[PDB]
Amino acid sequence: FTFNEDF
Amino acid sequence: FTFNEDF
Amino acid sequence: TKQFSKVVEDLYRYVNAATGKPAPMISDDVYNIVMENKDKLNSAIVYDRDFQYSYFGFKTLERSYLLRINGQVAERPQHLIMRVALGIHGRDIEAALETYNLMSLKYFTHASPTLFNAGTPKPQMSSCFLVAMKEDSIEGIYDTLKECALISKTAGGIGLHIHNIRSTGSYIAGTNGTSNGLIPMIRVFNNTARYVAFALYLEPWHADIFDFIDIRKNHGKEEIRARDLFPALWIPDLFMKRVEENGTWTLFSPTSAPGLSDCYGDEFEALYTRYEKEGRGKTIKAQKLWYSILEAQTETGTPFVVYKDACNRKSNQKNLGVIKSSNLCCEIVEYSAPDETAVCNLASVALPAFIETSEDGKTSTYNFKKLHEIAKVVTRNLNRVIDRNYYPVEEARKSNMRHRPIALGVQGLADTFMLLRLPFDSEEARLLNIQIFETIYHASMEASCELAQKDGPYETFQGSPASQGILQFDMWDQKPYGMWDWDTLRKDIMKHGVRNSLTMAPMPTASTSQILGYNECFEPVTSNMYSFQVVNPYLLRDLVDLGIWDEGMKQYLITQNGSIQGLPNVPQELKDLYKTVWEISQKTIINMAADRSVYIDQSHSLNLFLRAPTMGKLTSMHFYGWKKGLKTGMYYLRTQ
Amino acid sequence: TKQFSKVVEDLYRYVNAATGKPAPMISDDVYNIVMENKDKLNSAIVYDRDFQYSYFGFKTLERSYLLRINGQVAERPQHLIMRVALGIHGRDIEAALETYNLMSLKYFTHASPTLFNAGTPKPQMSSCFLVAMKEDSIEGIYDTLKECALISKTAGGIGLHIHNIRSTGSYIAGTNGTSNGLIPMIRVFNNTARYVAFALYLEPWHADIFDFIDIRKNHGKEEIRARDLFPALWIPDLFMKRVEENGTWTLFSPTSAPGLSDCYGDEFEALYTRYEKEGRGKTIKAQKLWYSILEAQTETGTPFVVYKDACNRKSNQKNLGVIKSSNLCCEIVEYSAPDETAVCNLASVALPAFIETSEDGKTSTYNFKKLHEIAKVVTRNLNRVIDRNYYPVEEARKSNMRHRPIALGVQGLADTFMLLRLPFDSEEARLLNIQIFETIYHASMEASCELAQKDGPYETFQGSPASQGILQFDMWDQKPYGMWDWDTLRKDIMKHGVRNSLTMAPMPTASTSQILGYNECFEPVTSNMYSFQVVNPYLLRDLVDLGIWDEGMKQYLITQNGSIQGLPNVPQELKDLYKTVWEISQKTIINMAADRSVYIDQSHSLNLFLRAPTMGKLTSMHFYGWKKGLKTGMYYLRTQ
Ligand SMILES: Cc1cn([C@H]2C[C@H](O)[C@@H](COP(=O)(O)OP(=O)(O)OP(=O)(O)O)O2)c(=O)[nH]c1=O
Ligand SMILES: Cc1cn([C@H]2C[C@H](O)[C@@H](COP(=O)(O)OP(=O)(O)OP(=O)(O)O)O2)c(=O)[nH]c1=O
Ligand SMILES: [Mg+2]
Ligand SMILES: [Mg+2]
Repeated sequence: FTFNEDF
Repeated sequence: FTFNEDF
Repeated sequence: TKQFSKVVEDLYRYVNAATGKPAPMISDDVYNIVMENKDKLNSAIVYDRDFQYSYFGFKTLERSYLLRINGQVAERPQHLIMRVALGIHGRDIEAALETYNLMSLKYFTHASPTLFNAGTPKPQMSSCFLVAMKEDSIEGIYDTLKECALISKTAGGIGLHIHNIRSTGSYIAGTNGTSNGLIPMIRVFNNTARYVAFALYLEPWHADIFDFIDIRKNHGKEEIRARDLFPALWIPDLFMKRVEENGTWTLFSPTSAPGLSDCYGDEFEALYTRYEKEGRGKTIKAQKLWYSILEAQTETGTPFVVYKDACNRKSNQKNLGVIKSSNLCCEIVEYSAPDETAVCNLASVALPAFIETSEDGKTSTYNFKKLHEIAKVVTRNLNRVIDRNYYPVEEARKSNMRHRPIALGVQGLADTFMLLRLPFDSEEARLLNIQIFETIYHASMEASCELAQKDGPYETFQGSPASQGILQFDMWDQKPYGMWDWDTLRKDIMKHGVRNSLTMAPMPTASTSQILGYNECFEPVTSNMYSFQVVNPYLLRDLVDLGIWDEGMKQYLITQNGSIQGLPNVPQELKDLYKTVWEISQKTIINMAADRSVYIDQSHSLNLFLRAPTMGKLTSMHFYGWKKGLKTGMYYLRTQ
Repeated sequence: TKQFSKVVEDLYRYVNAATGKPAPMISDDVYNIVMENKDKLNSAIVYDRDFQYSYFGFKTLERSYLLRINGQVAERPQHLIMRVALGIHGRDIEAALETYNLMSLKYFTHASPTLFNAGTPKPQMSSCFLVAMKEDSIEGIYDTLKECALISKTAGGIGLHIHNIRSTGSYIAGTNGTSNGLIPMIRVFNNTARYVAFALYLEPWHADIFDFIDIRKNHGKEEIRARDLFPALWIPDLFMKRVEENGTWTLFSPTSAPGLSDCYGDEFEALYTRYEKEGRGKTIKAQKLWYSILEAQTETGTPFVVYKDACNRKSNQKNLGVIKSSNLCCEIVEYSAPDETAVCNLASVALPAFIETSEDGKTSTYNFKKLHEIAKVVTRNLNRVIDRNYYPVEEARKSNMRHRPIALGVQGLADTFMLLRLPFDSEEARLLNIQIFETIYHASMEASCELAQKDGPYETFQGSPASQGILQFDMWDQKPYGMWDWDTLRKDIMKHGVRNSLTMAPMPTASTSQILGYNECFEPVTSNMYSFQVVNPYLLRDLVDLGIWDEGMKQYLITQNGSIQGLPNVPQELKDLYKTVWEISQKTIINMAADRSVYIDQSHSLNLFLRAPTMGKLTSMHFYGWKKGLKTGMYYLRTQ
């Protein structure tokens, strides 16, 4: 799981 | 309706 | 373990290993009793009586009745029986020991909940409850719901009457909305039953009646059904009249026509009639509803039919107020109110235990004196149960303590007739039926009078029919068959009272008759073949005494509905004697039910069986029971 | 009728013709007030203000808000408003008349239930209730159920927390059986909701959590669903940590790990941690549950996400005990207990009513002084509502009277930004957002302090953060933006108290924003086209001022999601200004929510919008709000 992204 | 029969 | 006191030790010290909580299987009370009397108790048990059962009868105890440790049976049958005996009698060791012997020898037994729960820490020994809907409000509905939820934590059936809830479309103050009526509210109780059986009682003048009687229909019109609960009709005589004479019937919301369920007979007729003329409801043809009833019964076996006026006019509890339902199985006729939930205190006498073969030859007789005696013992047991019982709700404690009603039943009637070589439909079966129910009524009322002398009459005795010398058969305007001295009994009752408001209610015995190896209650045999492979043992012996039993018989008897009519190597006396219930006229069944009913305090569960059902046969079968003065016109319709 | 006092006459004397019951639409109280003041009241009304609405806005009042006689509208909008004004203020005619003017001019409004019910005989003016599950027992569950049924007779939402009900398989004393867990019990409440919305609150360490979060899944695995109710997670920080660091999470039954929902922050962490080491529960990978959460949200929009520790650490109601849920819409953060059911007392300030175009040209300014003023009026209204409200259950009366919490909200934020020509995502929109919420907080707390001087502080004021000078932004460790004098306010508060435990909770405005013709609450526009056929009026005027609007535009704007990016005859300043909510970074949405939240007493309903959703975007969007210190991480996930 990826915490730190473009949303 | 029929009241008085062979049952 | 072969030692009662030791299995009591184990059951009492049981600890739930998964959780570390001590989980005692025996009450402090009953444990202290066993220990202080361990030698007398332990050496009273006759372990030889464990083999005095059948295979499927022992397996019923093993599968569901005998207490278990780590899913392993911890009680032998004699232990269970001695536990029940002590659970009932407590400190009265000699009473306990008698019940032990009489139960172990199989003269009588107690209802399932007694057998499960007697002598345990929450000893809920009663079969069922009759709940009043508390009030036509969210408050009342949800208080009633809570109570039914509380009752279902320790199980046993519920009969609930809802004549007072306003029907679909009815006005509600402070809202644009109208009531959803009964069905939606029934679905709330259904769901609670599922979360934590239910019988529902309604008078046929209620405006949601058409939907109510189809509660169990298969074809699922979505959220208008509720399969799980049983509808039962609470039928006023006026209804049956109107159907017979082909006139009209008016549907009311109890808020537009209040009080209908709070009167009966002529006072109902007057009040119903006035409401009809004030145009308070919706008129239809009586026979339209009638038609819909019989369609529902033909298809589902329900609704049950219990005659309101017969129940109330012929109840010794009539000084209490108006009785508004029966119970799950249609034998209990006991008063209920928002604060009084009627309780069923049940036990069955084993009728075949009294057959005696005396002075050589084929001659067997029936010991009515020993029957009278055992019925006296059970009456006393049942009174002990009132007092030592754990009540799940206060309404139920208040009811039982105040009026102390009892319900003695029977099992093995058919067995009795067959062992004595009497066809169910014979003049001799008809007389024995009358005599048995007479002695059981006489004995229970005699024992109850003895009790009233010791401890006083029940609180509501004064002003009751029994206190004015009116006994049950009197209310049927009959003279008792007269095997027992009624004059002397009636005299003692008026002088001393009885301890019990009510005494008799032959019920469905079900699993307590499977254990003792007898046919259900007062019914005939549904088949001469049950389940595996077991033929009627009385039939089986007769076919072996003609040497005709083999495999070219077991096939036949299977693929033939367990019937023996139309077997060529079989004597006529046998055919007569082993008629299936499909083969006995239902007129004879209703006649015999009418005979015993003069001796029945409450009612009895009359299952009816129609081979080739038509709307005309069913109508006739209903009106026949109704003109016979039956309280319970019909429990289930079994068919096909 | 064109006369307020006359329509009050008609509504008061209304009789239900079908039944003959007098069915008054007005309270005795408010009727006596109208009559004793009929001239002042009647001539205060400006009927010209009925045309100060829109078509779809007037039709919302007409369809559902204005009182009706025989299904015929009986109130004009000015009558409804004057009724609400009097319903709120009673005898305080000058307060009533002010509310009349300010509401009729559209500076603010009141929540739906106020508009329906103000000045009627059962004046239930509050939006929602936060119910505690009373106890882990049939008794407690059925007492709670009754209460929820009572609350639903007069409607308004329910937030219910169930952290204390033991999970599937849990042991029950006196029975062979184990608990069914939560889902079956949820189905009981669902059914009651159907019979008479519901949000359900749970901590993610509860052993039935996986089933709980799928409550709304489409693929119907029979009786394990309950579509009707909304699941909301009450998430402890430890949960989010464990997910982030990819470690373990332990599932407990509250009976094997008691007290978890009665502490928060470090005390929770310590107690949770000790329970995990005592092997009291079942360990899995934190990310397994996380994964299941986001699947449920992606598919159903639920469960909602509200951060337990943020809510409790930053609540002025922390002296009461631990707050165990929010409400239906995820803005209320108020304490509840078995005997205290928290109430939502809601009203919204219309933000665009304060835009002023002053000293010629294109220059419009924002009147913060008039905003401060109107927020003061609404705060006082809301206090009047606490006292004059009809409480459906006693738990709710006890809660509201004891802590007096209030919830001021807003509507037309997006409208405000667009009229002032500010892109939602601009530095100027970011500053105006901060300033508005600062003035509304300052004004509500100032008015509430005034009230405390008149009538005393609320009963639980002492020992509260506010009484120690700790105001909301202090608990976020920030300095207030400083348009208003906080030193003087804080000084007066510590000296005099406040009348209200809480003041702010920007909510879903929904149908009260449709009437005034503004966009829902603090959200941007979901489309520049709603419904028929209505384009964003601010957009519409700009396309008409470029002369490009026609039918070769109405088509486009329809089959294009109401978006204007990628239209060639459209200036860049317009595209920036009319971004759809799908077109605004959700990072900007969360940043702006974090800005205003330092001024929010309670929480606010943060709907989130993901265009091309992935498990990674959603995870990031969650952790972003969580590290921002948000109380409500997410109301609904809207998608696609
Ligand atoms: C509130 C409500 C009541 N009912 C039913 C339940 C009861 O049978 C009946 C009465 O509800 P009550 O709770 O008694 O409503 P009330 O106090 O307003 O009574 P009244 O109309 O006399 O003023 O209506 C519904 O079917 N749905 C509902 O939503
Ligand atoms: C009786 C019953 C309880 N329950 C649930 C409801 C509650 O969450 C929980 C406890 O029920 P309780 O009514 O508290 O049962 P109890 O008094 O015997 O409690 P205990 O086990 O501690 O002695 O079990 C069911 O799920 N199904 C049931 O049939
Ligand atoms: Mg009422
Ligand atoms: Mg308990």
